Amino acid sequence: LNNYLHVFYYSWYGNPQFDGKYIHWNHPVLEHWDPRIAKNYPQGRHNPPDDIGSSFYPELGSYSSRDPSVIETHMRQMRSASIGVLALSWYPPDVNDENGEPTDNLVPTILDKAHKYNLKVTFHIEPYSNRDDQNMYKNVKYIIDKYGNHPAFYRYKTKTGNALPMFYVYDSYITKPEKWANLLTTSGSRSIRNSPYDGLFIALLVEEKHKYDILQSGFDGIYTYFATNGFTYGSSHQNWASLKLFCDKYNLIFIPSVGPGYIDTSIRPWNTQNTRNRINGKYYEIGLSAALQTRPSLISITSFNEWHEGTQIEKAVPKRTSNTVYLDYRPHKPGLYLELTRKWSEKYSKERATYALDRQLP
Ligand SMILES: [Mg+2]
Repeated sequence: LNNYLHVFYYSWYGNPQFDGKYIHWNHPVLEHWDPRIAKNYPQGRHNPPDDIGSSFYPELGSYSSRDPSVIETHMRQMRSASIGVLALSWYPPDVNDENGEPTDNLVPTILDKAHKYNLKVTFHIEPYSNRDDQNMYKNVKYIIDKYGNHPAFYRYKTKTGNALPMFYVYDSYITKPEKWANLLTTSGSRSIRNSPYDGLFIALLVEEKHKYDILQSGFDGIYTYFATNGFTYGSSHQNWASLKLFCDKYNLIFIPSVGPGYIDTSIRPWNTQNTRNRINGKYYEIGLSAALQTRPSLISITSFNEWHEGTQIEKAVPKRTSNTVYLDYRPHKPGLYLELTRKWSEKYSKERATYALDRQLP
């Protein structure tokens, strides 16, 4: 099991049996800002179980995130892929993404099941409304207080010093560097540094210029998230070497994000430019290789189960309806992306052990 391979995990799916209605599977088709364009594309809410807001279809159907055997199945697959950590998409209590319901109440279950399969759970802080340094203090405190003592709570284990909680902060650039420094620098007015709520905060880098803002803010690392090679400066493989050089200089953890493909045209029909065909694993393996070549401290996978953007490595099956041929992993099996990850996890795990200075060869 690889403690340095993280995967982004979503717990926002619901169905009639466990949630009293469908959630997320019935995603609306998103409206292009220009109405002259939007009118040429589909409109309205997908209708599960046969019509869902994904280009692929899961082996578990249009499942519920709070169905305990779904959570267990997911824990199995991750373990079997040799992924040690799930980075759980997180919104504060009684808050949600605009197309979903609250999910913080499910965290205790997920931690218990992760523990059962000896996996760890870190937190992917979403851009909730009015997120700032002040309510980020409160939420870091909350997370560490409520879940910090749980045996599946993730901490990055340094060789010396106390192991630190990790927080991936999606859309960190929305908040100005001077606000972040209140929280993340040593002498900031609401500094968590050297406090019981310290951790490793990882910022999303989109554009190259965001590098400097990230330094000024006091973040401990960067990650790139997007599965589409070429969508952002950060998500382009060719820039990964430089980002790594930058992070090395400034003592930041570089965490590249690798995906198996991308397709979101079931909810963003206009966004065909960011589609990337999986070509039977080749796209994903080009990604993993590019990540490996930078000799990173951690690698992140986008994603376990973001079905809307088609970046999932979770088991998918062929499916056809009277108007839809879903994409699938044929001619390979539903577990293809799990098997490819297991391969590359083991390779990373072996190569990574030779990075450290104490391990360096004569
Ligand atoms: Mg160091």
